[PDB]
Amino acid sequence: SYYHHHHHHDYDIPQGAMGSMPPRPSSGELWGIHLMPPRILVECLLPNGMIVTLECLREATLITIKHELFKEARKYPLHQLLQDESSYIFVSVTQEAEREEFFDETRRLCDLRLFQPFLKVIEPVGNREEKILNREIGFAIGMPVCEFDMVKDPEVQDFRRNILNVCKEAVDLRDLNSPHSRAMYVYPPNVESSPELPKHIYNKLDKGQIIVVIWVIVSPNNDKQKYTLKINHDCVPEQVIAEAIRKKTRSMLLSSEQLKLCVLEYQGKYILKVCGCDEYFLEKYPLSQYKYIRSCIMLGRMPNLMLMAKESLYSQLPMDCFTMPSYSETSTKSLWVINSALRIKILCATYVNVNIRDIDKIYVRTGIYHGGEPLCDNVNTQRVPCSNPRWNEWLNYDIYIPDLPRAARLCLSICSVEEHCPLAWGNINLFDYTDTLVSGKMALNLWPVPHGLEDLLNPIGVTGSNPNKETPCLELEFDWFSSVVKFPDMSVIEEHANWSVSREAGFSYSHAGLSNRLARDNELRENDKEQLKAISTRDPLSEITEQEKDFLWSHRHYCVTIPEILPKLLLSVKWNSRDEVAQMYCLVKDWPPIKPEQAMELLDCNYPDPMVRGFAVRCLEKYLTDDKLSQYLIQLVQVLKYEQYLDNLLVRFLLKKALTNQRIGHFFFWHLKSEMHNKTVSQRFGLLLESYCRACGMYLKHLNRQVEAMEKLINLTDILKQEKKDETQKVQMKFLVEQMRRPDFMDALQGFLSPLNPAHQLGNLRLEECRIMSSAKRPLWLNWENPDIMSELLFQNNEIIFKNGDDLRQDMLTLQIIRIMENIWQNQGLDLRMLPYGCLSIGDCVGLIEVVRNSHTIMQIQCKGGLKGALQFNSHTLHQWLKDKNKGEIYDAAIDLFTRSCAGYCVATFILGIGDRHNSNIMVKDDGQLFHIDFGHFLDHKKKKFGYKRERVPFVLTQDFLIVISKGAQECTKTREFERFQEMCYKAYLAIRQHANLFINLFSMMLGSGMPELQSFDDIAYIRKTLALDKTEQEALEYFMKQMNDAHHGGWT
Amino acid sequence: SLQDAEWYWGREEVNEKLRDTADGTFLVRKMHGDYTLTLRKGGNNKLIKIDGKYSDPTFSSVVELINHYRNESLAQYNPKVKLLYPVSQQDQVVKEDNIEAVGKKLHEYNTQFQEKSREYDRLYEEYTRTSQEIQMKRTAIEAFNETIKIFEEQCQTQERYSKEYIEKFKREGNEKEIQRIMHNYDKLKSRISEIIDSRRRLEEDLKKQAAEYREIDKRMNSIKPDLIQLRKTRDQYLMWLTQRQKKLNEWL
Ligand SMILES: O=C1CCCc2cc(O)ccc21
Ligand SMILES: O=C(O)c1ccccc1O
Ligand SMILES: [Cl-]
Ligand SMILES: [Cl-]
Repeated sequence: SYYHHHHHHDYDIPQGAMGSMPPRPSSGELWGIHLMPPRILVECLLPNGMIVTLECLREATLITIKHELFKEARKYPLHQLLQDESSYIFVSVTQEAEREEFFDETRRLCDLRLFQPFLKVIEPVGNREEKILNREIGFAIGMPVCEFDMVKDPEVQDFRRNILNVCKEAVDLRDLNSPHSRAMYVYPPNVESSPELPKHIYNKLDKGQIIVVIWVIVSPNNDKQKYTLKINHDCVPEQVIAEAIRKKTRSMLLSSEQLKLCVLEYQGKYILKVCGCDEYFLEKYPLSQYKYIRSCIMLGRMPNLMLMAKESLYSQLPMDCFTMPSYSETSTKSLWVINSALRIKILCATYVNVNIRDIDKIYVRTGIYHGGEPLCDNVNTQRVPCSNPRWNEWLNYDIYIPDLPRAARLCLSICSVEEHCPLAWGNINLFDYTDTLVSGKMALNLWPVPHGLEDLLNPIGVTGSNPNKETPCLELEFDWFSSVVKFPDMSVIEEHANWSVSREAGFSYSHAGLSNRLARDNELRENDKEQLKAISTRDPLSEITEQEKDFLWSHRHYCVTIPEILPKLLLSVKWNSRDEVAQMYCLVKDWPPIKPEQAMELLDCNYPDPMVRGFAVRCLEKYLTDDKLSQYLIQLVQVLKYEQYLDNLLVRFLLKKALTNQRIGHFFFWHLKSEMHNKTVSQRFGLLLESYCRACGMYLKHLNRQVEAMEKLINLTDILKQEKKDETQKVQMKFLVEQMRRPDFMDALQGFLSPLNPAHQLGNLRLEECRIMSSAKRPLWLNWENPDIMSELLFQNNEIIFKNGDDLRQDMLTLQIIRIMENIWQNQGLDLRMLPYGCLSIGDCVGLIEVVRNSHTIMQIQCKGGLKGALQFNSHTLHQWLKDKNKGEIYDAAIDLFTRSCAGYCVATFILGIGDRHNSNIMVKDDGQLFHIDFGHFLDHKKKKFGYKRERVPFVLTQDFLIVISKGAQECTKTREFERFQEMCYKAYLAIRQHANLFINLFSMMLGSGMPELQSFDDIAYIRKTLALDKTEQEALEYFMKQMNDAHHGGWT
Repeated sequence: SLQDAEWYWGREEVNEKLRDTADGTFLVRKMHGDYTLTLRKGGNNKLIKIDGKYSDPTFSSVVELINHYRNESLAQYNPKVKLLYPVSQQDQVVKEDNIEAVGKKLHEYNTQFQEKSREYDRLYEEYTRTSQEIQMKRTAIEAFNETIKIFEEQCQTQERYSKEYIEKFKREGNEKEIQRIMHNYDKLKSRISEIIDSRRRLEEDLKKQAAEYREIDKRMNSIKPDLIQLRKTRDQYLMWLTQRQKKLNEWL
């Protein structure tokens, strides 16, 4: 009666059930087993050809093992053929299949990454022991440096040798005014971009002043002394150091004059630390301009600096000591001479996996591209379908060879048959890195079609062949012109432009399709000089019409007056007309530099030209501050994917900044390292990381420790998630602690820097506070002693969540976006307090999240304040819980914080379209600030099923919130408290709308990463509707209200 | 008729109607101008803008202008294809004028679609794990081979030193010396035998893996074209209805 007695016959019940923890796999300490047995047998191969097998402990150093081996070898024959043990080193084959020599004999058996448990004894070849700490490099990298040396490809070899230009330059800037500049690299000043202060910050200062606390130590290394100043906000560290020394050294035994003289001898012996972490104030910015100060002002805190001896600082900086590595056709025939069309011979795909029943026939689709296509897309015939497919036909492309632009690319795809459907795909650069038009035969191993792409061809996809051999390899052949065809010099292109210009000046009275040429003269029409800036203001995703394109192209020379139009102009050039392109090259040559946030568009997939991308990098070189770079560093690392060649300007820009500023370097390493599993970028990012690692100085050794820590945690959780699943928390937690107590973990997980922030040191592990959270992903809650001198002044304990299992990079981006929305709001005076807690992907679905102390999910609020019997939870309990925390005048401020944070997180969320909010993913801190966690999919990715103009409200303010927002009324909809709130939401909504270009562009730049939520520009197009960019701002306000009203049902007009 | 027009709809939802149609397909649509002819050409959408007349050259209406260019190419107006495919969903939806039963069909197809999208997602993970598992198998094979070399070298290494230490002193020790030297050697060589057997056993596993890998791609490719048509039909059924935006969500 329930199911009409209809049987499901296939259904049989002997990871939907327990639906969590998807990404795998990763092998640990020995091949095929995660953690080696505590006691283990290792064959030691001796130089006398004997195998003696020691039983060793898992945790034992090679010093211990050698020492025992050479005791135990005595008992075997041919002992008199051995030297003293000191004349030997251990070698073995590792899991990366390389024979590593083990130089550092303090290393433990579990930490060597052996393939099989065995150790060959040898006298050390390669007499530069020093040099073969390339092992250090390929640890940090996660692939051995020897794997690059045997790459044939000259581009790679050329990258490696030529990139050192950049390293050697950066290392020079460091040892320039040493030791100060070394300190400046290592400890660069953590500083807001603007010295100007928002209105609302200034007004916490009583007429621009701050009480501060400078601290000092005298003898031995114990007692400390405050010196509680009240300086001007905009006074530099040197001035602040004076006043600490003044007050420290005022006396009844010193005259006024005598004091001034004891100040000057002391004043520049010292520099300012931040108590509790390794941050420092080493250059003349206003105190207010350092981030720590400005935080302290907002949080209502008295800053706690420390007076530090420069020599006790310059003590701690070791020398960086850079070393150059071991790796140090007669003018051809110009592309413009070649008198033919392009034709490409498709030959034969080999490895095509298709059901001959299911699929009728298969062919090779093709196209020439430049982001968009410079000719009609063509296929070939549907020949030898499915069973062993082979077409030996020249495809014929209607474009002359000289009209191929520098950044031209072939994009192809094997398809199935309107039954049209892609199997594989792959793209090739028609020009190589040496500017050489491609000729002869090519093997191209193809990529599988990803999730979001239903399209036939995929040209945004990475240029180059798949490294995975066993995949559809479609080989092919390019025309030959008895010569290595090459792309013209700039000199040659300049002339052709200067000519093409003059030639336009004699074209005559009438031209139908004025379109591409002015016919205006030096005087343009005022209605049009208004229509151009009108175009310029529009966002990148408001596509341009052919009228508008031709129009922009005609007035290209006036477009120099309005530099910001450039992105639009460039997309109106016909890249299949070298006449037009050559002219554009001469504009871009001295086009006025533009704001980095506008220039960053020009390094997305829609601007593949080298000259354009150059200009962009030149913009960044001028304007983009070391502050603003490290914000957008994610998008800039991503955007490398769209560079045609290994060696380019963008790479050389970043690599240099990374070696110039150790704080950038830190995140640069991790962001590249993060994506090293992904074979689209493995080689490229590997090569780059090798450069950085080779040139970055001591930090390599620091990174190596952070890297060793993460690997241990990766292993530990991999066991908890496999074979310790279906065990009680009790049993798991017992396993966890047992393991963390072993000396190798104690070694590896204790003295290092948080990758979330290398300013924080991580000291000893407090295992009593380390635990596995209740999630099925088995995340670790880890806790470390802050081993600063002034732990107490900042935080005695540092705790961060390690989570093997989830792809942290969607979160990472939304949190970055929030970071930016906050900044935009605040720096244009209006205070909405977002809390972009720290996130960082360090792997393939492996990462770190910042713990925010003293905060709870609403659900805990309600579980705590919930009366027995369990009938219903009370709406007021949030409010009651919050009242219970903030009592007196403190209350009034806590509701302002709640209200200010709740409006920001309403607008941000609605705009971004993050996952529906509810009690287990919204959090409230004791001081009354609200913030979201676990955002899910960010651009409305559950609209990929159904969807269609849903324009959802993910943060729907239930009663709970509304009560709190209007102090404690009933019928909260009708208070000034809530009127004020609404007007925050409207001012916040419009503020983001005026910067909408940026947000589009940040998303545009992230298309690179294989995030399923960002497969193509239409994904990003949600953010248009939600911001209502096609409408007027007054309509947009009303739109936003309309949206906010219907999700709430009354309140908003 | 100028409201109906067999294609006049009146940005984003244009592109998602122009998604995956052929080279020629078109339709017609903020103080910029009036209507916009969004014509698709080889994976990229071309937008053409529009006293009575509807750039320089006498066409009295919006329907006047598009019938002319359905016959003819657009090169003569602006240098760089025709309006061949006026694509715009009553043809095959079981012609159902039953407003409710078209809504039920939407759910059936949308449950099939969403079923199918998981099958496609599951398999894509198996594929990608299996790539990783395969290349980890391949690297191990090299590791084995390199391991073996070191032992093959080792059994060779002793033959030089051991058979220098048999002949120099044959009487001294003799079958006390050379027995316990031969024991070691016979450990060393059958150990090599075990290793080589271990490698072999991985290669046979690698082929069975590479076979399974082939089978996953095969079935991905057989799921894919159904996932498009099942999707495309759902969007035509869902378009026919909207010819009740909030009523849809429960079926969907
Ligand atoms: O653990 C060490 C090793 C010596 C250098 C050092 C400097 C610090 O500031 C803190 C810790 C440490
Ligand atoms: O697909 C498009 O609409 C498009 C067309 C030309 C250039 C870039 C694009 O994204
Ligand atoms: Cl970060
Ligand atoms: Cl948190």
